[PDB]
Amino acid sequence: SLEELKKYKPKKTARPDFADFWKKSLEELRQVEAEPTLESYDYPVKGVKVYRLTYQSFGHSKIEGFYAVPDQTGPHPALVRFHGYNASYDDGIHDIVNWALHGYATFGMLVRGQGGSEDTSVTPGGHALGWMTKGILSKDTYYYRGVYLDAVRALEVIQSFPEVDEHRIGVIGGSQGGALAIAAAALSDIPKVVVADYPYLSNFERAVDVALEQPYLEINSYFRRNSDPEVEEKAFETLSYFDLINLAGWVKQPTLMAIGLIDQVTPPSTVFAAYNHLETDKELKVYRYFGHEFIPAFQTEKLSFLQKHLL
Amino acid sequence: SLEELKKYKPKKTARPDFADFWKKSLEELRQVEAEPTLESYDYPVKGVKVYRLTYQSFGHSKIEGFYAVPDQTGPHPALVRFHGYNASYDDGIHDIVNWALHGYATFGMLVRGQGGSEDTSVTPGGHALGWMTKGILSKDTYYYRGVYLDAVRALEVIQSFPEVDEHRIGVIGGSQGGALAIAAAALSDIPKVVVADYPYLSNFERAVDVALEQPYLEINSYFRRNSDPEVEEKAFETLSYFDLINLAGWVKQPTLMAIGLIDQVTPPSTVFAAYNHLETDKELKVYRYFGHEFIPAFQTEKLSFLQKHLLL
Amino acid sequence: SLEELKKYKPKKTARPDFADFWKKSLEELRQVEAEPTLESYDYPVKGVKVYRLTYQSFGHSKIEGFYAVPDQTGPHPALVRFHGYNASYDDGIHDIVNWALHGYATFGMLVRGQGGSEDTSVTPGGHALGWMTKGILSKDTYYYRGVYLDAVRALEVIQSFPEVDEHRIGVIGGSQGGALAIAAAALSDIPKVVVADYPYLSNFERAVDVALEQPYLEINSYFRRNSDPEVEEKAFETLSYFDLINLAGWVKQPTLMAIGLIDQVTPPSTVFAAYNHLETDKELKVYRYFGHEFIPAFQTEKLSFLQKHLL
Amino acid sequence: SLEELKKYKPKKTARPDFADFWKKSLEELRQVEAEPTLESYDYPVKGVKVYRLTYQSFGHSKIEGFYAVPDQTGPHPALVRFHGYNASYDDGIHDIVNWALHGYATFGMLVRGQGGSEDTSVTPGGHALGWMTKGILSKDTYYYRGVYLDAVRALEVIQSFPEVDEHRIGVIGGSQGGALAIAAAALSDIPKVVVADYPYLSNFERAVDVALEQPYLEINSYFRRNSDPEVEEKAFETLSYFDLINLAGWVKQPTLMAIGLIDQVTPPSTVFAAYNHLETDKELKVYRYFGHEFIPAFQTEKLSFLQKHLL
Amino acid sequence: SLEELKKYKPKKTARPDFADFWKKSLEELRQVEAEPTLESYDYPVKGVKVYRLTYQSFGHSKIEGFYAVPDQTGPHPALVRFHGYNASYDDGIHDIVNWALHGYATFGMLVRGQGGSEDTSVTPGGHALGWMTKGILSKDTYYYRGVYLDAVRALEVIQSFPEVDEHRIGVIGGSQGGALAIAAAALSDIPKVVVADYPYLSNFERAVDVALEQPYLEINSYFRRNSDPEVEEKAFETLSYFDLINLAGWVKQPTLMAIGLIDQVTPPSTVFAAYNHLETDKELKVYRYFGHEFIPAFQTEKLSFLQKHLL
Amino acid sequence: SLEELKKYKPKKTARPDFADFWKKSLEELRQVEAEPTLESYDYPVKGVKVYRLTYQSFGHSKIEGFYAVPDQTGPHPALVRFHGYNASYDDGIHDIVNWALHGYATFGMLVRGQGGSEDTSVTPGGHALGWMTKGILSKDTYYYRGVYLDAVRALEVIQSFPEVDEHRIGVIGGSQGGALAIAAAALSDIPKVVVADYPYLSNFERAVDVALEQPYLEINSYFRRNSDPEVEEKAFETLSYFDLINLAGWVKQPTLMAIGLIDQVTPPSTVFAAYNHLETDKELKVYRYFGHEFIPAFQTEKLSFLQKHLLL
Repeated sequence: SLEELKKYKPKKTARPDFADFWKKSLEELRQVEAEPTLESYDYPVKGVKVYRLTYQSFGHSKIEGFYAVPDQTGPHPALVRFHGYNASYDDGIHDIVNWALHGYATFGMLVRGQGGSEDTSVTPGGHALGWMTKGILSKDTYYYRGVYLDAVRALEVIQSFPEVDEHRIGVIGGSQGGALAIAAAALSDIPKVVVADYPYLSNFERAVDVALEQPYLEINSYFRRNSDPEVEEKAFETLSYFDLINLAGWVKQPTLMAIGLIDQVTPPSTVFAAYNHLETDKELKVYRYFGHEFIPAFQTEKLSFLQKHLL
Repeated sequence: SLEELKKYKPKKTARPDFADFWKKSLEELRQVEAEPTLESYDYPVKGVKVYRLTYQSFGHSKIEGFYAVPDQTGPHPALVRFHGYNASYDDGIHDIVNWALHGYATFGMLVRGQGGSEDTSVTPGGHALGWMTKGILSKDTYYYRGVYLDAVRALEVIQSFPEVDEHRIGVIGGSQGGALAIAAAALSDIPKVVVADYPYLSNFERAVDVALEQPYLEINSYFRRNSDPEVEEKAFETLSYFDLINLAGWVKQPTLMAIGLIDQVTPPSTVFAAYNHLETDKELKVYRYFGHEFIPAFQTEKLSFLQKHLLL
Repeated sequence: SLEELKKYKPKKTARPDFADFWKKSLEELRQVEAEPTLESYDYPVKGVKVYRLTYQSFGHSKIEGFYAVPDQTGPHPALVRFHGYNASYDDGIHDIVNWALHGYATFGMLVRGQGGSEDTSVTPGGHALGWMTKGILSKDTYYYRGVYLDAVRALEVIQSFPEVDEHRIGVIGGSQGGALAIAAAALSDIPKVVVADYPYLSNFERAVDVALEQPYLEINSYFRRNSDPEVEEKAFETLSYFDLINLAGWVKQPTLMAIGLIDQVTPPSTVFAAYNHLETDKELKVYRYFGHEFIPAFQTEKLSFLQKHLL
Repeated sequence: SLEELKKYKPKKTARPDFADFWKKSLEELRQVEAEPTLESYDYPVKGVKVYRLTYQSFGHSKIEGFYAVPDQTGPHPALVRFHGYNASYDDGIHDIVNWALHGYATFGMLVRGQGGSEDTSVTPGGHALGWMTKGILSKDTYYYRGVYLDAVRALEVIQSFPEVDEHRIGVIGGSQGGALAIAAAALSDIPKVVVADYPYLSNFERAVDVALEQPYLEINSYFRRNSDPEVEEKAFETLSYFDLINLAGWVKQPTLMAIGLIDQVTPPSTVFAAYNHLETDKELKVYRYFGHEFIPAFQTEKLSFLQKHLL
Repeated sequence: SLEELKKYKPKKTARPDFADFWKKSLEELRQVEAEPTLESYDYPVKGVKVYRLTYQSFGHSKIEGFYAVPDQTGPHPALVRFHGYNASYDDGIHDIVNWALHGYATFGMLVRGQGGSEDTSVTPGGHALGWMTKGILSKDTYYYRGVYLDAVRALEVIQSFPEVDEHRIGVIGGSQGGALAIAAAALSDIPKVVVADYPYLSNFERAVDVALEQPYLEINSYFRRNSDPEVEEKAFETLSYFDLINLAGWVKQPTLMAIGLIDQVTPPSTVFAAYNHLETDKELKVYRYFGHEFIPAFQTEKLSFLQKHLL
Repeated sequence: SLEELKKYKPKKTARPDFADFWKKSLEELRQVEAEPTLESYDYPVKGVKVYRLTYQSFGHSKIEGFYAVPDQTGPHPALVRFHGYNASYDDGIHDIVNWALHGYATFGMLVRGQGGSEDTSVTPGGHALGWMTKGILSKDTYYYRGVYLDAVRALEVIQSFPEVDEHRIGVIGGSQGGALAIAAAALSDIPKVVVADYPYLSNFERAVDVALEQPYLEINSYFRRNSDPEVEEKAFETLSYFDLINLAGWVKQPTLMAIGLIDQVTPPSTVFAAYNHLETDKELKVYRYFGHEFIPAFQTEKLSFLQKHLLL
């Protein structure tokens, strides 16, 4: 039942050069000067100053997002917030401001291409409607390579802000956001804490047999349009470099996760898989009656978690 | 009412610099050497030789697709076939081969990003899931700018083939394919004939109000994510440069169209709009009981049309 | 079509005893002591104290909800927030706390029988699944009679709080919440300002013909079960006593509204009807591409509106 | 599948005070004077007289329903018919008349609050849309407490009629009706026979995990709105007092049941559970190709059963 | 809109040989000997005898159906009941008995091919899934030709029964049944009265444009498979011979009809068309909130209608 | 589940008189004179002549379909193509012509009542909407009896054509077509090869429990209307005479099959069952990401298969 799920630890797909690909990709990122930029932005709020933050990342694409700071003498604890797949509305400015009102200097990084950042990477060949399969035929060209690296830089940028306490930076997000939170934490020692609501991009090879809704199906859709058995092999190969089950091993920050047992977008199994590959101070909140949706009960859970580690 | 539809002809949205934009765009295309590449490809068919065709286009992107030729001494009539939005399966090789079996040296151009070509253009900023709104904030960066230009070059490349009779080249496609067929014909004098099934990318400002299905709704979806009123204005502005109702005026080739009266993807009105802006030897086949789908009746219609004009 | 909607103003359905019914109801409510009850409640937030607020209302029903106050020297501006139909999750505590973080001592009243309050009123006879048609055969027994009165008292309770500035109280809500916001403002002079998102319970006689989704259809559903032509007559009769188009006339507070042109739950026409019956400093924000859902662009709209009038 | 269903008999959930609760409840019912009322009702039929029957029950609620009697000298066998959840159309008068035409003095009790009767019980707090979770936080306040008691009284009233043969009274119903039929038989010795189609309100703790359709889902829906873990425990606690698997033990009348193997409203397992807890002259008609719908085959089955035992 | 519907009366499509076709068809029917067959059948009811009735009709096909007679010295009024399209379950026996219990010697004719009679007519060529388009390319071969004639014979057979009062025979049915009821009445003087619930087979040329649900869509479906435009014309040509709007002119019996304004199977317009083409003593009961379904209110309506005219 | 599926081989349901029934049925077919008729038909294609073929079959019913022949000196390899359940649009003329363009003299038999042949068989009693349950109460009256026999005759007719090489006739089809292909091959030695995509009419007793889509459900639907337990008994009895799992044993021809693992119309299990009852040179192509739809990958598979065996 859910007993078999608590025990599920798929086999990892990481390839021999897993660490070298990421070490090499971090070295390309280091190659690009951040050139951070700040610009005050007016919003109807009291006790919080809002800014437009800009910096340069992998491939020289310009990343953007709103940066809200508690209107009070710092230094402050900080949060880098990551939005969901194709679910960024008005740059999620309202959520960002609210986080700042909670006492966190928080930056909502917009995911290149979807949110309002720039994706500089060429599109090698055809792919299914969406971002999931863009550059899927090579880990060098894969969409999430750039985005993952953008997350790391996000942390590098804010960490340098005088108002930010570099030792009290948290990384949070839901679905796609949760995956970026984990990936970032796995690739960077900057974040002190991790909060992922039902994380995405996890256990691709199973998520494909079990998901009943977009956008894990984009992969299936891609394979329907490209039947080449070699294509499928290469695709799953490049996907393993970004799969949470392979990155979870590198996370040593205390991390809190959530999952709804009727979630059809991000199937419970895929989330448990990720969780069971974490070997760090961790916890998984399980909600029997919720799917891929805002879970009230968990909200208050992560507020405590964050307060107890960052405030 | 078929009556109301038959008389529907919306005011053009073409901006004052419409012609200049395309002249400048064509000049950027001319800037890139095609340097075409051919490579024999094995396929279980007799009487037809299949190839992988490659060439360079706008932004120096490698454009590809299968090229099937009747295995008989030419020169042959030629077809450049354009596939539907997100509807290219295995490069539509089977359809291409079949066209060749009909006596046409035919090339199925893969649309950069979706089919199997290479889209070299940067992604300026955010956009809705899909290609519809990529680079939507400027006609210079818009997704279909590159693709339109790829279509023109496709014609330029195959037209230079010794086995191809440059005087007997047709351009065909359905939905997105039909739009590319028309656009290509509008921007190039190479094609002698045009065949468009329920054409896409037409009458954007109405499509967004009548479409009950994807993906004219990616535009709507894009506006939901970007509420700025200035964004909507700019978006529709850049869209007018690619809208069939503005390009139809340039088509002088004999062109045949189809439309199903229950089509919810590519609404009848948007297709009539395009048709009513054509000022050329034209015809619109109307099918009361069909939607956005293969229309058997029209298939035989376009076979005759093509045979009469290209197999003359 | 926006043009037809802009000019749409249906004839009022208010019966001749409309005013008397409400005077006599507001009077039965005066009959009940409020007997408020405050109780601190722990919540992972800084700068805000959270309470459980209790009070007695019409019928001797005990109404409840969370009350969050800015943890800073009063007095503060106040908001009474009303939740949507069957859409109260965990008493919407997270939203309430967030409002307090914005500088508003805000109370989220739970709708009797729906959200967490007590509905003391008998159920006269059969009715369709839901609250819409409960006690529908008489304006004395109708479900929303009690709830409307609960809203008025809500204002009466918080207004008496020493930390609350009685002359800076706002009333807000979406859908059902928006209707309660308007109704409350119409029946009470306490609220200084009104914000309603796609308001509900408006223009019943048309809603039943244009609604393609629940719950306006509960009325239709009720008539299918009770074919008696008299029943329909009586039903629409009692409904007119609660219809926004009949109450809008009494609203003298500056009020801000929103409506999405593809809203199928709360049809644009029904909302315009309400708006066009307001005779006060008013504004209607129209969103072409939105339905019955959170509208980001409007959230910032009401923040300004509230800030300029209450802060 | 059928094999495992036949042998499915979940452990009872009846709490230690199960019997006391019902003894006390029956005592409260006895406290209220029946004072039943009859009123002739014209209906286009021959060989039958139709009446409107009224009486008082738990909480002082006036329960009603059409009462049709064979227009022939008595005494007659009698049936107390119970309608389905939210499925009472025009008081199901046509079905009632038809039963009378079959030779049964039959009364169609309308379920208080939904069918066409009065529910006098207060609504303690919030609950999910529907009746399922009304007063769910206490067995004293739970919705079906009153309704169950109404069923018992129904039998007490029609049993006192001179035209009714008290020794030949049957209790029948489908879904919700079937549950009331069984519950009534379990709480009263009046009924000689029981016939229930795919009975409802059975094996709650499993129903909530297998139901793919309303309304066993109102419970799930209720928990989504009230995440408190205590709430769920209390809810299932109060539900056990009304669960058929706990009441079936008291049924000593010959009883006939039906179940369709593709029923998604009232899952086969939940019905088998009830059946396997009956310890009397029981029979279970199983229909492989039917769901939650009128089963023609079973219709003729129960006609024989009733004719055999009552005519 | 009820306004527009009330006045809707499309031009007849009857071809010039309309009358001749039916005269010739009736002649062919007369050519076949009824050789009726009655066989007692056991059913759990009292006061009613049930039989299996058999007779021969057009094309030498054996038509069947249950025949229930009031177990009391006749002669009795009689009803020939026609079932819905693909909606005959167990020969619809339970309803035939219930009609007998109302004092009517009633026969439920099973429609050939669907119900349980025998369709002897060859299938000329391809057609869409269903009966709608079987033999559609010629009025001689069309499916409903045989069925219509079966209905006429049904009346001829039962009328000859000694227990049946030939002067008091009614014809009733819903949807397909209603169409057969009307058609039968139009082609035979035997029936004294007609009751059709939302009749089918009417205004084919519009039905195909307004129907949002089966089975009028079978025609559309047939044209998708056979694009030949001459084919659509021949089809509509043969259909006119069976269209109610063309037969309604021959009905001189008092007839009662019903229609639900949200009916999507049998669109209101098509039903109004039929009723506006009736020049007999007619009446149309209109139900705003009902679709293609059992309408309680109308049930009692037709009971009175039948009782007044037949009892 | 591929491992469980690969080993799935349900016990045959063939009744003791299985062989006799088919021997007797074939005898009745032989009783009817072919009397085949040919009629040139116009179609916009070069290198192919199209005809409308007519002949008489079981019950003296007229069976028909288009017959396309490569416009050249034969003899040619031949294909009998069978269409899907209720899925014959315009007699599938375009597909037939395309097959001819591939070098095959191919005949698309229209299934009686569906595509365009005549079903002379009486309808014994009631049945569920559709053809599935027509005459279901007896194997003598069952719908597919006639159709199966029509398939055999189809082979007998085309085989007699001078332009057809009787030694190189293939039988192909998808879903219902695949079942007819297999059935035909099982009842006739004429066909040299068999290609069936997601075959239908297979493992009825399980299909009715796993099918989430029409039309295996017509059977379920039929039982809902006829609750008599003796009806279900008789129904499954008559169905066993036409179930592929019982016929597969007779197929000697090399046969190629396909199945998509997410097929809900024709469940994988039912198809594996059929495949595992084949005792011949066989192969099953399995596609993980496809359902009951055109599978581009398998298309090219069967082209090779057919080319190797028929075009040598």
